Amino acid sequence: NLNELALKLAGLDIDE
Amino acid sequence: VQFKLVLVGDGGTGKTTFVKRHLTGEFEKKYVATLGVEVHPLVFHTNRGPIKFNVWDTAGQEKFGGLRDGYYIQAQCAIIMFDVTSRVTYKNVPNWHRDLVRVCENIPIVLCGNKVDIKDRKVKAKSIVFHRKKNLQYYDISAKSNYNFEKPFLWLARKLIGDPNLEFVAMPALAPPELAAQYEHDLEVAQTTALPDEDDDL
Amino acid sequence: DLDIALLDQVVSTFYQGSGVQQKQAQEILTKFQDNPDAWQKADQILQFSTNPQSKFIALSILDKLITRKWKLLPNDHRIGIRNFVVGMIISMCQDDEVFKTQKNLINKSDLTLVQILKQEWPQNWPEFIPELIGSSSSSVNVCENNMIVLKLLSEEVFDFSAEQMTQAKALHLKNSMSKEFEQIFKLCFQVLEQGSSSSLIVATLESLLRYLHWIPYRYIYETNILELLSTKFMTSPDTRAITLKCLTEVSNLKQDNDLIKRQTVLFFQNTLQQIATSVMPVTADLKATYANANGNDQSFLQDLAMFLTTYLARNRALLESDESLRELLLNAHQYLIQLSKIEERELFKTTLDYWHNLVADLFYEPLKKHIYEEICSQLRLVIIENMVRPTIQLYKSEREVLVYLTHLNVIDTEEIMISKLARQIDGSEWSWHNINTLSWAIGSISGTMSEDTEKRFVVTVIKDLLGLCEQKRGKDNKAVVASDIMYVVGQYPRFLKAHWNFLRTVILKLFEFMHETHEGVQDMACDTFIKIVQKCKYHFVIQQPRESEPFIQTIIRDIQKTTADLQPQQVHTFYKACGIIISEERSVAERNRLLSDLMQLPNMAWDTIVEQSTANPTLLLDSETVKIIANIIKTNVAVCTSMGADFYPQLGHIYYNMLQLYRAVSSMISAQVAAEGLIATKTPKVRGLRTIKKEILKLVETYISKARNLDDVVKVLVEPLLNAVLEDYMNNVPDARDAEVLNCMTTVVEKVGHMIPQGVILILQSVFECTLDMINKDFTEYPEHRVEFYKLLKVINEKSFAAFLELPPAAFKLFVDAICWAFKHNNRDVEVNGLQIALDLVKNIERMGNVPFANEFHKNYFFIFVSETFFVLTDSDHKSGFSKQALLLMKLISLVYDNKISVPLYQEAEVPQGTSNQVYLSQYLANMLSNAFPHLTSEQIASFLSALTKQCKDLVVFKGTLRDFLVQIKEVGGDPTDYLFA
Amino acid sequence: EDEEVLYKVRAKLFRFDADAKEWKERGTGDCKFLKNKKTNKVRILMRRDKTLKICANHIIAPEYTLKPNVGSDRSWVYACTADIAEGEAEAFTFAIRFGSKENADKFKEEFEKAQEINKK
Ligand SMILES: Nc1nc2c(ncn2[C@@H]2O[C@H](COP(=O)(O)OP(=O)(O)NP(=O)(O)O)[C@@H](O)[C@H]2O)c(=O)[nH]1
Ligand SMILES: [Mg+2]
Repeated sequence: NLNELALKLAGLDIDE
Repeated sequence: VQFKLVLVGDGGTGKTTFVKRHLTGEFEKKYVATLGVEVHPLVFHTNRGPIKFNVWDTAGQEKFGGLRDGYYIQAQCAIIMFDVTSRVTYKNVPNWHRDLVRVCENIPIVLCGNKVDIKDRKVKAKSIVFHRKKNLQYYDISAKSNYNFEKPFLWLARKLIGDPNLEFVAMPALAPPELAAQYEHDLEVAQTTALPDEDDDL
Repeated sequence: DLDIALLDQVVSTFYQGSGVQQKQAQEILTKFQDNPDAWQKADQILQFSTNPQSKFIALSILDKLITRKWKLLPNDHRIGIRNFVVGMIISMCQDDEVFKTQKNLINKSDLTLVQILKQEWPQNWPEFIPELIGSSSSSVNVCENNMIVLKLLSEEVFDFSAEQMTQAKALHLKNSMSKEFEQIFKLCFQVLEQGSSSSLIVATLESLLRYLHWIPYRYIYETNILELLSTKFMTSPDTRAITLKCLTEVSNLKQDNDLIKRQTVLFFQNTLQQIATSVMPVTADLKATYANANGNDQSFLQDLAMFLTTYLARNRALLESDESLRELLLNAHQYLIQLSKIEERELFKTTLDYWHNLVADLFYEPLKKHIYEEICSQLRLVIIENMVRPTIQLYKSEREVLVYLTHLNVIDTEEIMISKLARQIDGSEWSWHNINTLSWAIGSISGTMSEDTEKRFVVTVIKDLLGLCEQKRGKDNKAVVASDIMYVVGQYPRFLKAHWNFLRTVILKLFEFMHETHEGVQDMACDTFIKIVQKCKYHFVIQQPRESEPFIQTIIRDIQKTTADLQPQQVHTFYKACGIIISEERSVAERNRLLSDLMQLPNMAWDTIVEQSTANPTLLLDSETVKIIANIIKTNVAVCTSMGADFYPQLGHIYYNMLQLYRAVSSMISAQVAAEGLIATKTPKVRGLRTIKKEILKLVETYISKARNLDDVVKVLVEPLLNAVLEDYMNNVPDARDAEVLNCMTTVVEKVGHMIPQGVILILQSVFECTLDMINKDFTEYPEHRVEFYKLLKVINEKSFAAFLELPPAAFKLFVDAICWAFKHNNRDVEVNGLQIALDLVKNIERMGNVPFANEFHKNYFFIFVSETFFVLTDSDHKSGFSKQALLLMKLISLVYDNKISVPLYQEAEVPQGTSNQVYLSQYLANMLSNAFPHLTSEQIASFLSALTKQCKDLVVFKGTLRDFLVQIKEVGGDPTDYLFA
Repeated sequence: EDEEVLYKVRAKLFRFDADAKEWKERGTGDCKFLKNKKTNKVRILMRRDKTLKICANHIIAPEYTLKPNVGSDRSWVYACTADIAEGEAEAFTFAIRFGSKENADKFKEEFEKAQEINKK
């Protein structure tokens, strides 16, 4: 299990 | 500052079409077999000044061969052309190279596989190896999509001038200037004629 | 006669002139060259003229006379020209001014002498080689030029003979040189050891390079010539380039003796020591040397790469056992490493082919990989830094090598990539280009680590890649990193399959990136989505633990807002992706309803439009309504593409109305052709209508090509389709007929053609005669109908040959004319389909047996096929299809020499009764070749046909006899005994 | 660079060969509307990709009229009287095509907006 990584990528954004 | 360039290859490979693309920007769809040789002046603008190529577009078909190897005398660079959709045109490349390096025996030569725009490619990339031992520079080109269409000349330009960092640059633009009814005749005939290749992306 | 001084101005206006003046001098210099008797005036030009270009042109006129009309000359012309040339060459070798400034003329003179030797030597010139060697001691200039004579002779006899001369003639010359070589090699070895003229030494080496292409091996290993090439001649840059090519050819020569092995180790040892002391050391940065392009540095570096790889790929094992040779082995490989960092793509492909050869051997052969640990460690970085975007062929080679290197040592590959990633984060090597290539490398080795190491490695790379995006400012910067993350996660499916919660997050992120207006991101989001779906289809179709429904149902239900801001082509990819998932569901009723839910939006839009368009319609003149229809059909094509036979329920929902829409669109195209002419076919409005028809046909072709229930295809699909498309094709003007109609009928016939004989008959009746008339006036107009026409005739002749037997005799005659018409095309696809149809047709007639139709076919069309095949074989304009022409001709000839044609092929009225088909065939062929090639003698045609018929069951020999005939018809006087070669 | 870029668009330019009734390609590249900062006149300058050779160099005269082609929703045709791309200002009848109907429309507005400025 690695929900630590999934929540980082869920935060991936391109704008700002 | 002008250099003579012989362009050789089998009939139908695209020698004549490739040169017309550089002189007028036109793409000719019709195959009119070159008879003997057609000499054209081609000029490029680089950061080291202008360079001029005396392009000797030679004849692929044998019935129209003309002088043949007589056209190669005093050439300073060359392009060998073949057809990536025609195995027989690549098989004949060592024949063209053999005639060429018997007259000009240490000039920079480029080998070009034309018509990579066509899907059904018959001469695969991994099969093209003839240029390795003969010290030829190779380029996949297409005169129809303009893929790599400037590379053969830029490479020859860098060898003959002697600077590996030569580059093509922008001409300066002169400011443009600022009983006619035959213009509105030939205009409407232009509207009646459909533009070619309406499916292309641009 | 000739105003020679006028000539020397014509030729000078041609070479040194310009404009129309050069163009006119061009067309008259050709007229002088191709005058059939201009060779008689080569007597004067060669001796009187002051212009070397005129002497070159005149030697050209001689060469055509020598190669094609030599044996037709009266004997004393043959010796007047010979003695001349010999005298002119001798004359130009004593004048030290002509010998150093007119090289083009002397080489062209030596070539002309070699053309004479091919015709006359040694049967009419047995003294040539002993005489040539006496002359070598008289002058250094003559010794050098005789090396040019011998180099050109070996070239024409061993390297360019197979195409240009008959097998008997070439074998005779090869045997002649082989018997006389001990004499030539003695002179060549003397010049190489006694020096000292460089121009003489290079001319000798350039001819030795040609000999190595065959001379026995004992001349190289059992003399002192290897130590000469590997030491004395590597030191001077004049002889270095050609010496390197000779040692390259030696590494490929014709090996059990333990001493040949030490000589093979010896010359390699000497060569690389000379490279170390006289050219550059092993640590020199060859990337900068190649980039500076000084002198012949680029050519030398290219030849060093060719020499090293050639020798190492063959004799690597000679250096891996002995420990005195270990430094030699790895030094050679360290040169390759340095050569591999040169930015020149064609050279990089040369070394990468060897590295593949190396790392494959280390991955399979035991006790080898420990030798090259430091070589492989460097090779790892070289390839990671030159990773290309996935030429497509170069990437597969870069991936193959890198994957092998990861197996050889997982731990080093892992740290180089993590170290290279850290140097991206600190910013020292940060670049858009550098972060992309690193991602492509990290993605290429996927699936080679163990599953649990790959687990820890992926999370490390993905974690640090995410901080890179947090730290960058600006969309151009964040978009590059975001794309590389999605590329990496898409490249590691085996990790996604085992961690559903992470997979669920990525997909929801791709859906997020689909509303992004930035350039390429939506294309990246869709490409990665369908790429992940193909490899993880199963995890969307089952109910993943701790969720309520298969994730496909979640994707489907908000598909409209997910795809709300994509382009139509991107929407079609999305639907194709969902079709991949739905096919994983093997419960029929559950799969058929996922299909219904997915197609809901296009099914709704389809229904209104059929409605509000049937009843109207004119609505289909709307630019916007046509676009809505085309994209509805295209969406069906996308889903049918990935579902295949499972698409049938959706096809039936729209089939009959689609065929009706096909009919309606066919009317309006015909209407606007009538209202505005042929130019209407080019207008945007009509082109939008033809797109609907082409897309409807594509959907039907896509299904049938993948259908499994073939009874349904015949029962419900074929007959409404044929009524909708065939008559509309037949009764339209040629400039409105869609060539895709032919392609659709080809797919139908190929899969179910054996089950629809009456359907095949109606396909021929509606498209055969009217399409044949479109393409039988030239080889240019309608290239699309041309190709599809012969694809259709090919499969019909394969699957429902009975359809050609129900053709009226006038129509069957048109079928044969169309097959021969295809022979004469230069277009590659048409020509090979043409020869195939002919070959498949004679076998179709053969298996009918002794029946009136088969007999009449041979009476009417056998000789037509024999002569049409002979025409394309012997006209030099169809040489791409020589193999299929020869085979078709052989089947035709063997048919007669096996008595499979029961009827006599002649009319009783033209030859004594009881004459066998074999005898009349040799007479028809003898007469045909005499009228077509009148310069052939009667004995030539008789011996060629004698050999050709007795060899009609041996293809390789048969082809050789046809090739021998193609050479002799290019000259006058060929020996008829050349066809006894086999 | 003594000018300012009013508008930039990717396009492919054709010239009509009268004595043939065929269209001929003349260049593919970035088409720019250049207004000179000294004289406020706007012109057409279009360079071909990679070789960077000019294939269009003329003043957006307010006399010129944009008319569509029979088989293209994304093209305009107009007669030109003074074009100096190859040297020597000669009259050509030009066609220009863009990647979409959106760009060909946006070109038609900026071509008219430049035509006004050109006469003040
Ligand atoms: N699809 C495609 N066709 C090309 C390309 N280049 C040339 N052709 C086509 O190939 C055909 C041959 O044209 P051409 O330039 O005369 O070839 P050539 O080698 O000069 N013939 P020859 O040696 O007899 O004078 C033309 O119809 C041309 O449209 C290409 O890059 N792509
Ligand atoms: Mg040509």
